[PDB]
Amino acid sequence: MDYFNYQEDGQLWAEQVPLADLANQYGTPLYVYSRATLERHWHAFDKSVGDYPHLICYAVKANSNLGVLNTLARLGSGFDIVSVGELERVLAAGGDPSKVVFSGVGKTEAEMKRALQLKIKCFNVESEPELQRLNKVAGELGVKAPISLRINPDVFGITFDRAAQVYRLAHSLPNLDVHGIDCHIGLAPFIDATDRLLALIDSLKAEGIHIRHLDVGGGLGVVYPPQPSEYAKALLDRLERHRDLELIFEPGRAIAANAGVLVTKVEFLKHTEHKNFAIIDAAMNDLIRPALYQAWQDIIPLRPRQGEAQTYDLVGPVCETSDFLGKDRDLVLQEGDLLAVRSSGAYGFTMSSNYNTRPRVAEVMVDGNKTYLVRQREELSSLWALESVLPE
Amino acid sequence: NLYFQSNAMDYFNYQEDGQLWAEQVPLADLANQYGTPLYVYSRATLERHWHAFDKSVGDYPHLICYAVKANSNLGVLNTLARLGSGFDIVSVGELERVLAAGGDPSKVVFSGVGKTEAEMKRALQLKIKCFNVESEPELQRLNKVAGELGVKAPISLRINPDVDAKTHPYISTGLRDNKFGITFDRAAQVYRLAHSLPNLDVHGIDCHIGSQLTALAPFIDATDRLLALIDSLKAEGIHIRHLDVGGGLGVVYPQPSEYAKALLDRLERHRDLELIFEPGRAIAANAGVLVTKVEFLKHTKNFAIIDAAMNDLIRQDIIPLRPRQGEAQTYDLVGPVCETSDFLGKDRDLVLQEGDLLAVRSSGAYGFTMSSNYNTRPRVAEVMVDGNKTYLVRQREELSSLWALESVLPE
Ligand SMILES: [Cl-]
Repeated sequence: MDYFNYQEDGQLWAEQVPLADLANQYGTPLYVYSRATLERHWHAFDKSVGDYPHLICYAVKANSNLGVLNTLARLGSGFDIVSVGELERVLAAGGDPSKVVFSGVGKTEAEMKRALQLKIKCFNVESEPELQRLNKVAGELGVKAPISLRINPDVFGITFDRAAQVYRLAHSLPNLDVHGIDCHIGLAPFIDATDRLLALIDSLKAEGIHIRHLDVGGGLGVVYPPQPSEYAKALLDRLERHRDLELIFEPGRAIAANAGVLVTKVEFLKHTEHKNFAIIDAAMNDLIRPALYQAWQDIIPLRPRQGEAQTYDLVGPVCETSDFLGKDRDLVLQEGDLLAVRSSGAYGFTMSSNYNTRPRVAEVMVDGNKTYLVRQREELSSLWALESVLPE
Repeated sequence: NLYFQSNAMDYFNYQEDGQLWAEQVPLADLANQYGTPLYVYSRATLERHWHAFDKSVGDYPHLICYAVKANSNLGVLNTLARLGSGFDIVSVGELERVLAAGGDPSKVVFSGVGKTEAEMKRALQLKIKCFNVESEPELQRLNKVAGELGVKAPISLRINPDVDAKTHPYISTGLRDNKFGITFDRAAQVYRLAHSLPNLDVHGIDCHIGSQLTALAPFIDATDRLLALIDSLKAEGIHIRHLDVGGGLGVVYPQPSEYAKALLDRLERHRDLELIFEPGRAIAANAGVLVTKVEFLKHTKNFAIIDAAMNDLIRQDIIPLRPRQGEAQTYDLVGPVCETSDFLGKDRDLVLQEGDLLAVRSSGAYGFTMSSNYNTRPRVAEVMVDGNKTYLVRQREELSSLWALESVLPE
């Protein structure tokens, strides 16, 4: 599943690099990514589709570190971006703009212009007012903007019953070209919505509105010669006759989640009448998923100890009730022990802040037995370098 | 203008021209000059609330230690330092902010359950007022660092309040098993340990007596027991000079809460304990608004897609800078992030047109302090108004700086 495994010496390694070595060299907390894990997951997705025309558009928001993006860009990956910042990251990482699709409900005129100038693949439009703005901007630039409409399955996009009308509007707007349909179908409803979607592509085709690609979003869906999920399998089988509809997938978490761990150190162990607490050095500003959402992430020792385990809540170092990484974890701990939080490669560093004026941590990439720093730990004083006191 | 408008909470109010003003500066002008989204703070609002709190205790020896984490902008901190405020910090970064803002380190208390040796060393070097120690292992670490520097660390122990288990079993169980502090029954023992260590110097007790939702009677008995402990420790040679009661014991708008008054009635007999309060939201919350622009009005349910996202404000009344005449419609205000949790308000009645500017009230605390770059979005500008003057207190981040510390794979 991934390359974070214990080796013969009894400790946890990332590929061929001991995690403890990285903690020593770069300090804690620390995000560590595995190049091989990212590549193995991307290829599983890329190859599961078969010869069917497709494009994997990695969801940049999941993990947008330049090293991570560069890894995927070298494989020829596409990218799904939600801002001009993400588009600039893709370009800095060597990504191909012709393989970029731009999503998001609040795209600005400035963002649309930069994307049009870079000639991205498609704008995934979520509303009629957005469609109007993209038409205005493309006209001002004297170009034609490639679009897809985000549609919602019949049960945040446009409803199925207004889809035809909004597509006809896009078709009548002078500065837009209709290219795709975006439907985040990711089991009975999935299939039912897929048919209604294909029927819509056909009816539009009769009207001279030609959809060339279908974007099915993320939340899929590789079964491991890796095969697609029953969901994807159900779709591919219905697309033999329906061609040459290029299929676009937007995996994020599926590629990046298990490719990263957060290494943290146990500062203090505290005991109450019925509970035990391990105070760790990673806080809500470093990894917010458990606090914000109700995410359960496996927490394991870099060097497991023998003996009777005690049940601990793992809590951060500041002063918040939601400052914790895990609850009710049976572990054998001593102060100073290092832990790894699995599944921290997605929605980990991307959501990190400077809350409590804490510098963001370093991000490191392993590649066999080599280690590359891909994001330096922030220098403390840089946190307020843009600020000013009152002159009074 | 004798009829200059105000409200009980802040200086963000409408005037003769039909628009929302921040003190004597139109919010619309600031949005025009600095862009949106924008955090706008009111100097007079911060001062009003800090003074209301400072005056509530009257003549009794005290220190207000503002909770820096609520809003640690240098301009905000400087406003308070100018009034002689103290500060409660939870990291070395917050300590450095206070120093850069002109604050007095001898009025700084350092809280937090996971202070590092490095943080303790710097805090000791700057001679802060006191370390609010949350566990025995932390007490040992501070003794170690103080021992290495050959100095005496000033300490206060965070002691859970002595709730009576017979009358408040659930609260008692909750307190005793929480991650914060040391249980009341262990207080004397851990104080004796601190007393035995020559590189520690016992100065206080940190007991957040009003933080448990409790009636006046139980609060008072619990307070009496805390005071009796202080006395028993004193007779035993361990001299506590200050009591830090934490946050929440606010003011009723301008006299103190009945809780605050009961406490004061007991402290005023001896008057040998300096009282420390740690307000944060109570000082900063209403001193700020987040100004945001409506991008699109999407109708299905109605959605006003605004330019402020979860990365800007993750936590509130939402009002127009320039109210329109018409029949208000109901909207959910949602940001641009591709997340279901990316919203600022649900079901709000407003008369809107695309491009309109809105102000999100009560955004001065836990607003910018929690802002991130999620979706590679630069953090916004922070401006402070002072009468008719405008001060830029945090520049908007330049987009390319977001990945300046990063690198690609070797070639
Ligand atoms: Cl303890």
